[PDB]
Order: sequence, then C-alpha cells, then structure tokens
Amino acid sequence: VAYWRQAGLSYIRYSQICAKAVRDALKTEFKANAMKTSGSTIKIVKV
Amino acid sequence: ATLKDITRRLKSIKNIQKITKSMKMVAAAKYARAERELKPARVYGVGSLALYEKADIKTPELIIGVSSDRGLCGAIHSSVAKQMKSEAANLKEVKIIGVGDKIRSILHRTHSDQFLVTFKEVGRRPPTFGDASVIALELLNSGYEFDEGSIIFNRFRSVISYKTEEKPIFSLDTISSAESMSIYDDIDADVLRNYQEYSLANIIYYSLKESTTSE
Amino acid sequence: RVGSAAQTRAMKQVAGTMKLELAQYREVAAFAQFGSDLDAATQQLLSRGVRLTELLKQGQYSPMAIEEQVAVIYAGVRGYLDKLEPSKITKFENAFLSHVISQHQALLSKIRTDGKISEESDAKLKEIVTNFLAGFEA
Amino acid sequence: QMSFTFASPTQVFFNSANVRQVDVPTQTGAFGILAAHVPTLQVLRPGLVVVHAEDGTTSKYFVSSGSVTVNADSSVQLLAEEAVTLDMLDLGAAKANLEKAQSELLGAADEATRAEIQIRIEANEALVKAL
Repeated sequence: VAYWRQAGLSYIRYSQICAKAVRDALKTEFKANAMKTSGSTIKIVKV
Repeated sequence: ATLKDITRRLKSIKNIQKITKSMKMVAAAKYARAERELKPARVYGVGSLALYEKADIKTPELIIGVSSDRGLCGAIHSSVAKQMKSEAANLKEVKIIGVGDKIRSILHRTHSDQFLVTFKEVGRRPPTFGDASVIALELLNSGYEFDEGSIIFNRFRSVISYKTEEKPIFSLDTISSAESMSIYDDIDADVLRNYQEYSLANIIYYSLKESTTSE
Repeated sequence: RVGSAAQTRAMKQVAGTMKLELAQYREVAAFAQFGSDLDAATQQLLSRGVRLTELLKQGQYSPMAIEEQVAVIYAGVRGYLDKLEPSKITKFENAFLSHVISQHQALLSKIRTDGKISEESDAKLKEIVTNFLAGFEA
Repeated sequence: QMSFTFASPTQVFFNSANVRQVDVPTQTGAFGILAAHVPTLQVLRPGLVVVHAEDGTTSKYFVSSGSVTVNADSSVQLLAEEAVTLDMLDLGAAKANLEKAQSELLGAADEATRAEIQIRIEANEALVKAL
C-alpha cells in the first residue's frame, strides 16, 4: 500500500497532483499551453 | 398571403439566417481546434485500450452516455440516447450516468430512478483530462460496485459523418483478475487498482475528445 | 440629401462617428439576443450600439440647443457611458445636462461661439464628465 | 523490433516506433523494457523516461505519472498524464517548489491533507534529477 492510499486518496488523484507539479515547474514559453489543458469546466449533478 | 404577414415572416427569417450563419462559423472554429487536438487523443485513448483487445477480457455473473448541453447539432444527443435505451432494455442490474445536460433531459424521465450522477458545463469549453478525472473520481466515490459498464459516445469520421459507438468498462478490478491475465505476472493485486483507475480516466477522456469533435 | 452641407462644425465633430458606430451596431444588433459567445470585437459594437441608441431618445416639448446636444453626444461617443448601465443613460444625460446648463454655461457658450470643440473645451468636458460620472455611481 | 507508443492526453511522442529499449519510472523502481520482455502492467511515478533509439544518442523525457504496458506481442505503450522534455523545465522553480511543500507538511495534521502534500514533494523532488 502507498501513503496516499489508506489516506483515502486514489491514483487518478495522485496523477492529478503529479501532473500539476510538472506544470508549475515549466517556464513562460511553454506555460501558455498549461491553460489550453487542465480544465475544470465539468459540473456535478447529484440527486 | 398578406403583405403584413409576409413581412412578419421575412422579419423573423432574416434574423434566423443571421444568428444561424453566426453559429455556423463559431462551430467551424471550435471544430477546427477539436479536430486537431483529437489526433493525439486517439493515439492516447487507443493506447489505453491497448491491453484489453491485445488480450481478452469478458465477465462472470453502469451505462455512460456522453454528449453535451447544447442542442442544434443534428442528432448528436438523440443517437447516444437511442442506443442508451436499447442497452438498458436488453439488460443484470441497471445504473446510468449522463455527461452533458442533454442526456439527462432526453433518455431521462423514463429512467430517473435509474440515475447515479449527471454532468453539466460540457461542450462550451474544450474537454480536458481534468474533466475526465472528475467523472472517474465521481464514480469511484459512488456506492455502485459496477461489475461491468459501457461508454456510449459519438466517434468522429468526417465533417459530414459520425457513428455512435460503445466501449466496454471491464474496470471491475475483479474482472481484471481472470485467466487471460495470467500471462502478465508480477502484478500486485492492488497495483491493478491504480492501473484500472487510470485506464478508467483515459477511456472517459477519449470518448469526451471524440464527442466534441463530432458535436 | 442635403446632409452635412447643413450641419454645424460642432455637430459634425460628433455626429460623424456616431453615425458610423450606429450603422455598425445595426449590422450586428440582431445577434445580441442569441450572442451565446461573441468575440469582444463585436461585443464592443453592441455596447456602443445600445448606449448611443439611448442617447438618441427624447421627451417631447423640450427641444435642445445645438451645444447641449453635442455635449451629451460627446459623452457616449467618446466612450464615457460605455461602463454605465443602459437603464441609466436616460437619467445620466438628464442630470448631466442639468449640471452643465447650471454650472458650465461658459463652456457651452464657447462650444457655441467657437462653433466646434476646441482641444481645450475638449479637456474641460473630459473632467466635467469623469467627475460627474464618479459622482453618479456613488 | 518492438512497436513503442509513448504519449500524453495532449502530445504524442512515439507511435509504433521500432526502438531498441526504453527506461520507465514505476512505483516499484525503474523497469527497463527490452525488445523482448515478459508481459506486465505498471503504474508510473514522477521520474524520467529514456528512449534508446535505433541510432545511439538516446532521447530523454520527464513524466509526472500514468501507465506503461508490455503485451504478449512486442508492443509497448507508455501513457503519461503529462510528459515533457527536460528542454522545457526550469530547475530554479522546482527548488522553490520543493521548499514550500516541505513547509506546508510541517503545518499539516490532517492525514489526507498530508498525503496531498507528500505526493507534491515527491514530484517536485523528482524534478531535480535530470535538471
């Protein structure tokens, strides 16, 4: 087992964090594309 | 045929034509961008599917429909809905998810008491892996221990054609523990847990990236 | 048909760009009500469009002095009411014009006399409207 | 000859390319898939990908996470949520980032919160390696 698991976290969520980190570690010249991706539009409709 | 009425009709059709020509150009722009981002997505999504076709997966013994919120796109929604009702009928327990308000309004009423979740804010802005991860997460965090699921969406083919297709979601971490999977050894019972979760987001993403291009 | 051969230089100084943004709005106007996602280029002309249009409104029995008309037209044409609410332009003008007809009869007398909007009076109007507007949205 | 496919949701690097070898960062070490390796499945980890092309001087890449697959047939597919060449990474930033993370952790008691920080630390830390 990993630390993130058992802690309630799943792998997609890990990948999420990992992928974002790599982004924040880029340089404006490639930082633009960051927006043209990693969206968050989707909205939950739970009933 | 009254010069009054005739004029009334011309009035409303000249506007329609104007608003309708506008909507066309906006779309063709969204389409152009979508057609391109779709190149990589396929290779990526087809890659995710590269394991299961390259090696069997069945099931001993969740319908996901993807489209959008906006209409005026011919039969994008009606198609997935049509095939969505077809499955729910032919079938084993039934539970469903619709990404894009239109699905939640169409293959709906008849099957509300057959819903798990629904998604909004789909189609206006280009889909992301990020949106796919929300869909996947929302499911994993659901009490539905689905044994097998299918994902129904519109696979692009050209500006004048698309085809509503289905993709199996053997995400059952349980099913990925069959004979055919004996060929691949040195696999922790829980390394798969990560593997499946991931390939679940990849498949939702793929369908999503195909969908907006068709739409 | 007579056209500008009959407008004053003061008016022309303003009439001219107004005539033009309006014609431009008229091209796009119909889009407004379904403009689910128009670029800010045209979204701009819709805004100038509705404000300029509100400036052309007028009650009856109250004809204005050419100098009062250009002062008000200048206000939206120059962009000052662009951030103002369409619903308020009628109220703005009324009060704005009440103000300059009260306090500023020397600038209007200039505009009048000089027959046009000098670079000066131009600057004086800028301040008069940017301070009045501030007052206005308090 | 193995058909190697390496890509991210957005970019594709290799598509059925005949590469002699590839080095990938997994949760359990760094497996080196060879033209002929036994079938396997593995989840990625913030690290580095090395693609020994058909002609020497190999190409490098950085991966945040994802998956890798080796099938009965000599087909392999590497899929990273995000994969970039070192060519586009600022080392200076990473440092600044590993610092902050290790700081938040020192201020977190919430198990889940900590996990999210820990993971971040691991990623940013892994950034130092090829930079």
